[PDB]
Amino acid sequence: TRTPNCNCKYCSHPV
Amino acid sequence: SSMEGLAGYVYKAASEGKVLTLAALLLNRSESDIRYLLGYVSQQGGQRSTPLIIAARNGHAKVVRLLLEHYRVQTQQTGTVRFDGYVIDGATALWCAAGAGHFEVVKLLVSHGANVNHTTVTNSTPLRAACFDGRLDIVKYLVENNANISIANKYDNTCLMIAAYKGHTDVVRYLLEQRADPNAKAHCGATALHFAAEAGHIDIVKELIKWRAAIVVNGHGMTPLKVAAESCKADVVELLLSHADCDRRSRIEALELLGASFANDRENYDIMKTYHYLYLAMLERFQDGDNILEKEVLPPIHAYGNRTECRNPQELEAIRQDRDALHMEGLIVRERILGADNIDVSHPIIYRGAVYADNMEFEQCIKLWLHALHLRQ
Amino acid sequence: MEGLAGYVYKAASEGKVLTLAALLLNRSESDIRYLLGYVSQQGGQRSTPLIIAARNGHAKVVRLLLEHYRVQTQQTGTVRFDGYVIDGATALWCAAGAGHFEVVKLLVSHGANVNHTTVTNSTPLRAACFDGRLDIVKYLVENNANISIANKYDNTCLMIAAYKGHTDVVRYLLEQRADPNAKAHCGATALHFAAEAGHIDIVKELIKWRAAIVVNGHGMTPLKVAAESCKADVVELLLSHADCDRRSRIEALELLGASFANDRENYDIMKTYHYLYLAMLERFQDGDNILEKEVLPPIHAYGNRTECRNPQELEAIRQDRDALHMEGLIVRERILGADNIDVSHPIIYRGAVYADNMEFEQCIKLWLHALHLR
Ligand SMILES: [Zn+2]
Ligand SMILES: [Zn+2]
Ligand SMILES: [Zn+2]
Ligand SMILES: [Zn+2]
Repeated sequence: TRTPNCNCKYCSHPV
Repeated sequence: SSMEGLAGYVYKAASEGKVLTLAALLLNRSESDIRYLLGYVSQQGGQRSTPLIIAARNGHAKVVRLLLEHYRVQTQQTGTVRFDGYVIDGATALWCAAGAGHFEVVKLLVSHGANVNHTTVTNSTPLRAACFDGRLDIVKYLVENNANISIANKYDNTCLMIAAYKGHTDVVRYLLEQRADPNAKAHCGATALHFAAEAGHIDIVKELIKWRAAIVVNGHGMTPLKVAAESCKADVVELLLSHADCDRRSRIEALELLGASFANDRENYDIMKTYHYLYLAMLERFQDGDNILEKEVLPPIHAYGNRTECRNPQELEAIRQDRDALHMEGLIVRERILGADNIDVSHPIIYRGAVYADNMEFEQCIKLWLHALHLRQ
Repeated sequence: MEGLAGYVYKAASEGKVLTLAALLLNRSESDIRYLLGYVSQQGGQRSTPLIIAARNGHAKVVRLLLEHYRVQTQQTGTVRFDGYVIDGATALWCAAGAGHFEVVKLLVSHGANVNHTTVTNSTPLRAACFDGRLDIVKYLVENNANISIANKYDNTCLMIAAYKGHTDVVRYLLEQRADPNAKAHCGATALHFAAEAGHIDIVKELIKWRAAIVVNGHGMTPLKVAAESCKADVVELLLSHADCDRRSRIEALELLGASFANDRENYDIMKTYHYLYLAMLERFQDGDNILEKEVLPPIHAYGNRTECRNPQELEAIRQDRDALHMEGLIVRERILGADNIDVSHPIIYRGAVYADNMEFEQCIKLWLHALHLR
C-alpha cells in the first residue's frame, strides 16, 4: 500500500 | 528489579481499564515510586507506552482521569503506538486518543492542558490523526481549543489534504470554513484538489472549487484534471471540464488520457468508454478544417505491436472494432501524455502483459514487461 | 439531514447527549421509538443512533439510549473502517471492533447478543481478537462469547489472533480451551498462519498446546510454509518436533535454503548455501543408506544445470551466485511441486534482475518458463 504520510500516488516513498 | 514487576502490573491495570486496581497499586506510594511506576515505558505488542499513553489509546477514561487528577502525570510523555499495521513514533496520549476516536479521553486530556499541537516523528498532529479517521466531532473540539489547522507533516501534507483524500466531505468543508488554505502544496506540489481528484471524491472536488482552489501543476507535471483523467475518474473529468478556465488543448489531452486509461486499468476496464473518449478527442481536434490541431505522435515501439497512434478520425475509426488495437492505442497515448514526466507508467503495461499471458501470448507479454522495466530508468 | 431524525442522529454521532435528550423532551413514546430506530446513511455508513454512538465510542449517549429510551440492541447496519466495509453489524460488534470497552460493557450488561453474526459471520469476539484488545476479549469470553464461531471461511478467533501476532490473546484463547486443530476453508490451521507471519512466540505457545501438524489445501505443512516464506527462525524452532521424520526435515532445510535465494526482501545469499550444504551433509551422514535425492530433469531456463547431488557439487558452485540462484530455483520447483502458485514469482524476480543487468535472453527464458508454469 501507499504511505499514509503522503497521499500522492505519483510519488515514490518507501511505503 | 522488584519494583519493575509492580510497574508491569500498573501498566496492565491501566491497559485493561482496571481503575480501582490502579488506584490501589498507586495509593500511598512514595513520590519517587509514583514517578517510576507512571513513567515506566513498557514494551508490548510492538508498542512502547506509559500507563497514561496506553490508557488513552485504549480509551480508559476513568484511568486517564485518575492519573491526571490525582497523580500529576506528565501530559506530554511520548511513546510508540501501532494503529492496525502502521506504527507511530513520538505519540502523546492526546494524539493516540484522537487517532483512536476516544472523544471523552480527548476532552479529559485537553481540559488538563495537554499540548493540542504536539507533533509526532512524522510531524503528525492530533488534528491530523482525527482527520484521517474523519471524526468531525473530535476535529471540531480540537480546532475550537486552539489546534493549529495549518501544521503540515513530514511531506507537507495538510489536514485538508488528508481529509480530501479519504473522502471526509464534512471535515473538508469544516476545515475550509475555518480559513484553511486550500492552495497549500505538498512537498511534490500536489494539492488537496489533486488528492481528491485521484480518489474520485466528487463532492470534495465541488467544495474545494466553491472555495476557489487554484488549479496548479505539481512536480509531476499534472493538473487535478490530468490526475482525474489518469485515474479513470470520468465524473471528476466531466465536472472539471465544465470549468471554463481550461484551454482547448488541455480539454483534448484530458479526454485522450481518460480514454486511453480506460483500456488498461485492472479495476476500471471499459473498452466502450475508451473508444468513446478517444474518438471525442479526435473529433475535437478536427473541427476547423483550416486550423486542425495535429497531434505529434511518438515514433513506434516494438512492445506495442509496432503500431502508430491514430492521427486522424478515419484512422481512429479503422480500429474501432479491433480490441487489441484499442488496448495498444491506450498504452501508446498514456506513454505519449505521461512519459515526459517522472511517473511510474508501468502498472497498465504489466496488466496488459498478464492478460496476454492468460491467453497464451507469452511473446507479447514478455515484450510488454521488457518495455515496462525499460521505462523505469 | 435536516429532519428531526437528522438532528437526533447528528447529536448521537457527535456525542452531544444533552442536546439529544433535549431534542427528545416531552415527546410521545412511539415518536421517540421511531426517531431512534431510523437508519441514517451518511459518510459511507448506514447506521442507527445507537450504532453510530457505539462506533464512535460515546458511552454517555449509549447509556442514555439504553437505560432511558430502551433502544433495541439487535439493530444492524453497515459500518466503514479505513480498510473494509461490514454489513449487518450490531452496536456491540462496532464497539468491539473500534475498541470501546465502556460501550461494550454497557451493551452486554443490557442484554446485547454477544454472539451476533456479521454477513461475514464475524462475531464481535473475532473483531476484538483482530484488533488485539485483550481486555475486550476477556470481557466477552467471560460473558459467554462463543470462542468456536468462525467466519464464512472457517477462520476461527485463534487463527486471526495468531496471524495478526497478538501473543497474549492467543495465550488466553488457548487457556480457554479453544480448539487449536481447527481447519479453515483452505484446510489451513492456526499454526500455518503463525508460521507464515513469522511470530515465534505464538508458534511456541501453539507447540506447547500440542498443535496437531497437518497439511493444508495446497499440500503445505507449517514447516513447508515457513521454509517457503524464508522464516528461518520458525523452521529451526519447529524442527524440534517428535513426529518430524528425517525426510521432511531435509526437505524443509533445502526449501528454506532455496527460498533464501530469490526472495526480494529476504535475499540472504550466505544462508542459501548454508542451509543447502547443511541438508546435504545431513543426507550424507551415514554412508550405508544415504537418503539420495531423486533429482529432476534439466531445464533450459536454468542453463541446463542439474541440482547438486553430492557435497562436492555444492562446494563447487559455492562461489558462483548465478548458479546458486539457479539452484534455489530448481530446488523450489522440485520441493513445492510443478503446480503451485508461489513458484513463479521468484523466477520472474530473477528474470527482472537479469533484464536490469541487460541479460536479456536469460531474462526471456526465465520468464518463458515462469509463464508456462502459470
Ligand atoms: Zn507527488
Ligand atoms: Zn509525496
Ligand atoms: Zn490456504
Ligand atoms: Zn481460504
